[PDB]
Amino acid sequence: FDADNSGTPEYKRVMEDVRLSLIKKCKKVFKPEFVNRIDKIGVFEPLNKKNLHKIVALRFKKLEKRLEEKNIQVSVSEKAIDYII
Amino acid sequence: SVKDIKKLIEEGILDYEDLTENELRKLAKPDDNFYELSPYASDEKDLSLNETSGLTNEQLKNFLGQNGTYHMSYDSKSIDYAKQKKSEKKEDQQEDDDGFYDAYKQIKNSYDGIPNNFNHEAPQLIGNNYVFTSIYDTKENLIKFLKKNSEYDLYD
Amino acid sequence: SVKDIKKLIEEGILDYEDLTENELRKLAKPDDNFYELSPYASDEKDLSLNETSGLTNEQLKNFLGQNGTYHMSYDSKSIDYAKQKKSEKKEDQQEDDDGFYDAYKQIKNSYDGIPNNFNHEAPQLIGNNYVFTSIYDTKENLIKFLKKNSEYDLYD
Amino acid sequence: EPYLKIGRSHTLYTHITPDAVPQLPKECTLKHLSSYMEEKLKSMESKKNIESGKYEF
Repeated sequence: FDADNSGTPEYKRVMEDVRLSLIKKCKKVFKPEFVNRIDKIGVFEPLNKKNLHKIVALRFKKLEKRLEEKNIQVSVSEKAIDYII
Repeated sequence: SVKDIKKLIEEGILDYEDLTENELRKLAKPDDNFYELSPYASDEKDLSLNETSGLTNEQLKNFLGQNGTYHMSYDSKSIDYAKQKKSEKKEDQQEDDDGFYDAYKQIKNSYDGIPNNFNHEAPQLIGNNYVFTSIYDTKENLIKFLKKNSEYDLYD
Repeated sequence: SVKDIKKLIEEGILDYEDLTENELRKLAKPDDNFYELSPYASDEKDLSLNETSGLTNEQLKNFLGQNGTYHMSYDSKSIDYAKQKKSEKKEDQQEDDDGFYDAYKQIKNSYDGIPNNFNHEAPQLIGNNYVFTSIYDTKENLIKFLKKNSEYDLYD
Repeated sequence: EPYLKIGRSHTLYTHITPDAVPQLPKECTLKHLSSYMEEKLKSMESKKNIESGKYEF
């Protein structure tokens, strides 16, 4: 959780090992007939500040859209995003 | 002229050099929270006592004193015993917080003459007289005053 | 003329023989990351301390010294104790990958005068003066320079 | 071959100095092997994990 900003293969070794275990976990709980019927299964990664810099950025575009009755434009510095994070 | 008011004026207007002798004496005495009864202490995990410690062997100390071309000084039984019993406590330790959140607080208190779980105001000899500091009010700007300016001359 | 720029020119144009005395002195001093505070270390599994070690027996050392036509030197109690406690759990939970990738890294650091978990820049005496190397910048082309060329003459 | 001759050589152990011992060739010191393991895993190890999951034709 604490560090995901690395794109090292050490995460990819861990990322494959936890995906294969959830396949076994879905095979035991979620009735293994579902496993071969469902197509490609993707485990989402825990988010990091490299993704979260854009995730916070789209919200202020949504903040403009719900203020369209009020016409209050909001724009956020790149320094201001990291202080929010 | 009152103990509490002068430290509110130290940031604003007046410095530390212009105080009275009876004002420097009063500002180093403890506050009114001292003498007020409060019988409660918590977090009895102190770094002062070592649970791995043992008696003087008096045969090893005889052997280590003769310089004996030896290869190990300490006894290493009780300090491997504490390593073994730590293996099974669990992940419940949440290590390096006691390493960081609790080690560095208790080290800085030992620099101020404060015991580890001691939540009250503690003395330390600065020059010729004592200064009662605590965790909460460190009185660091007084310690800068009574060390630097009080090298040659005397203040009470 | 600056510490950081010269090692970018060592691959390109100029060799090691044409540097100034004050430039060879500066390139062997540690970088600016030294003196910068960073209080964190990890992976406290060092091959420096042996958990199987024990005191000098002083009766066995008396017995082994007289050459005694004996058949075993060491004590073998604590080194069979560590073998037994390894089998009680190793078979529970371990894939190794550490005998390979943590032994050979710490051995190569001990040839550079670096402790095992030490992430910073470490000295080693080459000839007459010291060279501060680390894990990250091994400064191997300087060690080739100050051993080979500095056999007979002096550099600082 | 050079090391075998010294064990047959009728010298006392007191006369066996570092000089009488020939130096190992550089492959045989741990330095080399140690530096071999700087290389042989570390670079080669991530070559196994690259090209693993791109899948494309």
